[PDB]
Amino acid sequence: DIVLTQSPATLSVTPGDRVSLSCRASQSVSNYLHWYQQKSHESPRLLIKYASQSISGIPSRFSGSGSGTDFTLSINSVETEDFGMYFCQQSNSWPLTFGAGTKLELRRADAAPTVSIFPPSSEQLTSGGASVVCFLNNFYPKDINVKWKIDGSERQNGVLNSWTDQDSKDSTYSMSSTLTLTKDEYERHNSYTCEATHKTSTSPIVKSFNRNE
Amino acid sequence: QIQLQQSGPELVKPGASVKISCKASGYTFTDFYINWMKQRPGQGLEWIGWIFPGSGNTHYNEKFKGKATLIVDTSSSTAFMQLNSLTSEDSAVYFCTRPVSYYYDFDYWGQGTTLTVSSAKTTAPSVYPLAPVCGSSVTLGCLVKGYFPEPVTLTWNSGSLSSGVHTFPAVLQSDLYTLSSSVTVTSSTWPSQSITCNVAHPASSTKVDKKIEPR
Amino acid sequence: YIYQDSISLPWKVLLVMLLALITLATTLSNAFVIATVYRTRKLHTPANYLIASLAVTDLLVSILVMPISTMYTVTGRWTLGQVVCDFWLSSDITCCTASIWHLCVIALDRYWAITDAVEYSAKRTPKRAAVMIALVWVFSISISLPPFFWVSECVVNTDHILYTVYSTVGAFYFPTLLLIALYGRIYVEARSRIADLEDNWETLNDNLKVIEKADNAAQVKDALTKMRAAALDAQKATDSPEMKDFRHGFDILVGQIDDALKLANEGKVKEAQAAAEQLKTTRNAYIQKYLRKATKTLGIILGAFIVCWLPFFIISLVMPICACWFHLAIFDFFTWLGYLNSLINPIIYTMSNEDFKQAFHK
Ligand SMILES: CN1C[C@H](C(=O)N[C@]2(C)O[C@@]3(O)[C@@H]4CCCN4C(=O)[C@H](Cc4ccccc4)N3C2=O)C=C2c3cccc4[nH]cc(c34)C[C@H]21
Repeated sequence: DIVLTQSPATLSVTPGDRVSLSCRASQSVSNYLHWYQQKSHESPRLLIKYASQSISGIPSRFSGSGSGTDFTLSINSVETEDFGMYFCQQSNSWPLTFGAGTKLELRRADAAPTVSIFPPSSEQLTSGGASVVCFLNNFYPKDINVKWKIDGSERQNGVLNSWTDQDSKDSTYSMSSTLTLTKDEYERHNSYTCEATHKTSTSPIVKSFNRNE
Repeated sequence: QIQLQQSGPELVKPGASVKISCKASGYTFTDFYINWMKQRPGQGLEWIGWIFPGSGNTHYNEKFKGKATLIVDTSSSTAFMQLNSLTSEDSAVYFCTRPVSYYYDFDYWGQGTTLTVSSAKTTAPSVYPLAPVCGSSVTLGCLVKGYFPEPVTLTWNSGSLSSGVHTFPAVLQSDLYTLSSSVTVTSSTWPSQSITCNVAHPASSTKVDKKIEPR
Repeated sequence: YIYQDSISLPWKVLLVMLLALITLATTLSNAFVIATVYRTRKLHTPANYLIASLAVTDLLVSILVMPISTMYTVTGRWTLGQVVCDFWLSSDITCCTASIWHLCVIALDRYWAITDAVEYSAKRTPKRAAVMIALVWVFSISISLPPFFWVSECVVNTDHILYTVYSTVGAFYFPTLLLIALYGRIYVEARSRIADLEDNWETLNDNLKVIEKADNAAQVKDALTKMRAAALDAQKATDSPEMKDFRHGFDILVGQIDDALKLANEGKVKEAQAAAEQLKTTRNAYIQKYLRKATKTLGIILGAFIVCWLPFFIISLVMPICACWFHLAIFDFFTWLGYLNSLINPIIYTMSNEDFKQAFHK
């Protein structure tokens, strides 16, 4: 099988910037190489077919070059709508094979996250369950560290983190963190702490509440 | 309007088999090769194989030889792939696609079909509203806890409010899914006008409206 | 007087070695070759029964002839007496006639296989191949009977001359006029076939280009019906499991030509041209598996058979005619060069045949 090595794995660009995505075939695939965008799970959008042919409707800022083993997709000036996964596939010989992706992420001014805390609903508590939910919203850059504390000291178990892909428009990221306890362990304690750790600030961003209210 | 309309998502027990659909429209279905592709969350795509509808001839990737069988029902202009003896390594996304030709301006993909291979029993979600702890903006939210399989569809005020909404990916924890969604609106709009998260889990035929109201 | 008498005991202990170490390497090379076949059921073939049957004779020579060739070759005399050396000669003469003629029966299989692939695969059996080993072990004995009818000096009847020349014609010149006539035939078929197959891929590639740049159905048709003719030929070039996988790859290649053709016949040229685009993908993949060793390696058996046995059999005919500047060291040296054949045969079949090389390395 023909191995398409894409480089690099992940790439950060400022809008304006010129970008060359590389795709290297383990053996020659002649001109039988195509490029795809994939924002998420959604089905891939074919950008460039047969290496240099550009697709009707794809913007002019996208273009392809190459033959044999070295291929380059090229965005002469990257726009904000241009984040996602760039994928080269070959159709030289069976079996059809893809690359593992270059993940293209855009820069924008930094932004510390807007942090919101939420105790358990009356509803969740009337099924003997307790979930503390913390949203950290619209921050850049994407790397961020959440940590939970119940009455002073750190809690690992019961924590569930999720993250959005980079946003279309403002190019920012968002996270949810949820600490789940037993209604007992919930009201056996008082202070609930959602400590967050971002480039925007050396000491952490701390949100809190107490059950007594 | 050329289009490939794949079948819906499928919970399936390991050991079992599945049939996936690709109904094709707006071009003579029998005149063109079709390919079937697999993609798992963090990864490249792999090709399973092609069929030629007009004849039903097929080639497959050695990798997928005993697994996939591609067939075709010309009369309803649709294509099927039957995966068999399923395992955890089979939960993924399945795309059928007309391939890319030198001779045609575009290619064409299905929307994907999402296979889930588990023994876990389908379970309808509890839906808890998240209100503020008692500030120019205010951020409300909506916890959706203890369901399976994916997906849930979440909207705010039967779809009206989409701007300033963050809906987060689902996350497994011992065969149950947590999903969550935040919605940020001016201090003037809430509590003036009612905010309500709407949550559909079609596997349990479950629709649930919860109007966020203050603690 | 015997020439060996004036070779001191320093060289005599170095000349017990080489002939002890040549003798041993014949036994444990030809036994590694029989036990390789004895110990594999894919190798239980009608043409791998012969290699063992060969190694079987070359194993007899290594224990019957070679260790008791040396007590005579080293000293220059014969201690063991009358009743012994009558059946010492008989073994040497026949067992080395068997060794030679087995190289014919091997080359009869290759010849009839590569020349009548279809029809002789039915006659090709264990039983038909047991007849061959047998009738070459019987005919081998029928050579050493003639001298049997007629002290310290073991040699064979060189009084009757008609025997001398019959012995060297029935066990050598026939078997090398035969070897040269079979290898002739084989090399010419084996070389035509790659040409025939090169013409097949040349057609399948030339015609693809025709379709790529074709303005109408008519010429796409003639071009697809030519690739098909050509694919369906390649498919017959080179039982059930291994080959199945090779032919299946053609049954795709053909089905793609079939599906194209249909669209070409339906009038759908652009559709056919797309349908044909898949074909390059398929060609491109069975380009590795196109890009002849069974026939190369019998050129080393012919070579290492010529070089081994020609001298002894030449020098065996001008001796009773013509010491014409002749030393019994050169008649002894080319006798070990023909025994050396019983060594070289197994060691060519490990570098040559790919089933003895999967064996040895373990
Ligand atoms: C390898 N094997 C060797 C064996 C042999 O020569 N053994 C003796 C004992 O060794 C001698 O070479 C000695 C050593 C130096 C001078 N010597 C002689 O004076 C006579 C030569 C001679 C040859 C033929 C007829 C008369 C005299 N030798 C012998 O007979 C006979 C063979 C043979 C004879 C006839 C047909 C054959 N087909 C295959 C074979 C063969 C295999 C082949």
